[PDB]
Amino acid sequence: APQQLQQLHVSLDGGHYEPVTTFDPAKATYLQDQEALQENLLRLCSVNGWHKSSRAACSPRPVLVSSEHQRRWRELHEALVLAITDIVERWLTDPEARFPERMPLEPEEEDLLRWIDEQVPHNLPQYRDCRGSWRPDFLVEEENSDGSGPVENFRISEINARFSFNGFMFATCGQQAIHDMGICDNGNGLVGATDPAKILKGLLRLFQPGLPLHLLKGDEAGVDIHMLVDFLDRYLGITPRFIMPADLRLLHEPQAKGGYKLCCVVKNPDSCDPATLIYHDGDILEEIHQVGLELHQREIRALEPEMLRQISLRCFNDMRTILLVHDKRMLGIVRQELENLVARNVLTLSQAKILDKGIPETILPGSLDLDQAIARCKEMPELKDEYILKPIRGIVFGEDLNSEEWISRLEGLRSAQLIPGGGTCIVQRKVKQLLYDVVLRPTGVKTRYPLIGTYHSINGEFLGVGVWRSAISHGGAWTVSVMRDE
Ligand SMILES: Nc1ncnc2c1ncn2[C@@H]1O[C@H](CO)[C@@H](O)[C@H]1O
Repeated sequence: APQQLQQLHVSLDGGHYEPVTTFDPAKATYLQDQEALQENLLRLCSVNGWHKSSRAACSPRPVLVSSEHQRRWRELHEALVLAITDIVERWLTDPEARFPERMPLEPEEEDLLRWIDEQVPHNLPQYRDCRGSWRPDFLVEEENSDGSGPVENFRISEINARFSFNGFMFATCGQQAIHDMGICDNGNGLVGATDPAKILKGLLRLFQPGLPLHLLKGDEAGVDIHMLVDFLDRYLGITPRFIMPADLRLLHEPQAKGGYKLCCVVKNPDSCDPATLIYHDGDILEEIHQVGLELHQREIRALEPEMLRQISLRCFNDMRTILLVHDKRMLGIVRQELENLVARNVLTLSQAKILDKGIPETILPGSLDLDQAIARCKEMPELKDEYILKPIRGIVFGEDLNSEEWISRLEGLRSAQLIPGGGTCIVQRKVKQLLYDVVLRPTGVKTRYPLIGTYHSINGEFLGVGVWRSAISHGGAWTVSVMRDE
């Protein structure tokens, strides 16, 4: 039988580890374990950059992952990158595929994508070269393997790709802490399942640290972004400038990228090189060479169209990542494309089967799938319990609704268009998650919860499994990963 995911207790004075299912806690020291952990989490990120909430929700009891789990995650990722990259590069250039009619975006967004296609490859790369930061989330279900036993299966529920940093600094800080504490890598039979240097170095590849960095953020409060800015300040002497949409300016310029100078207002002008400043129309400006985006889709839509094109030439993530890869419907498009992706030699046959096992069944609005769904549920009302309704741009379970209201919702999804200024739903099969023995808080309360996983990609490269959750922002306990030393 394959080694399962499990949470370990690890003695901080000697390193002896034991599964939580089995550990007799009669003489545990959870409170002092918690304080040691929280001190250590201040190493890469000061109290300035942390939310005290999030630093306190961390658990010194890591999740044990196996080398099979790692091979599984890396393989799913390789197939995912290949499929989604091919789809994105084909979005408007393979018209017979009808992608914008199968997954409609807002019209000013589809205008933006079409402008971007006109810039490739001389002003913007082909998409394979600028995929940026993606962070998929996965759930864990059971599957009858051949192996004649139960094996853990990972289903990607969503790809987080409009922001570039969320999750990255938590994994970096947490893996570095349990290492500094000796939980792993210190001779007790455990090693860290993710290298924090690998993760952080991926982030550093999103931008050139030689040039000044701007971070454009509006209504979003931010979490990992402030931990990165803390680490850059204290360890590298890099100080990115946060700017808001209203701070942006354009100046006419022949000899410049896209015939304009993208600028922003400067709030702290005394601390700047006076030779970097422009006094224009009552504004004190500095120029923007590279900008990281932490904006909502509506905020992006609210930019003046020329302002929006000038951001696209200078921004990470690329607008194709933010608008296409982040959208939950793209998981539906990948499933539609599997047979076509093997016909084009984009996926091997087994890679298509890996993807089909790694993405839950997803029905898109305006699809024939959604039509046969409505028919199948009219002939089998018990079916609605097996599915859910996730929003794109608040999940809704079919077992929590009457059959009359369920066919109603589905009947309203027969067009693929988006509600003006809003979105739509996808219909996804409910994943039956495994339950795990866990001790998440220093209270010592053993419970039996599911595990929510995530992993980190930069420019298509798998960087490591991310933190385990059982959202950290809404209070959730979290931890990181170890492997047997064998
Ligand atoms: N396909 C799915 N089946 C069941 N729950 C889901 C699914 N997609 C998202 N979720 C919910 O969203 C959370 C993670 O986004 C899960 O823990 C679960 O509550």
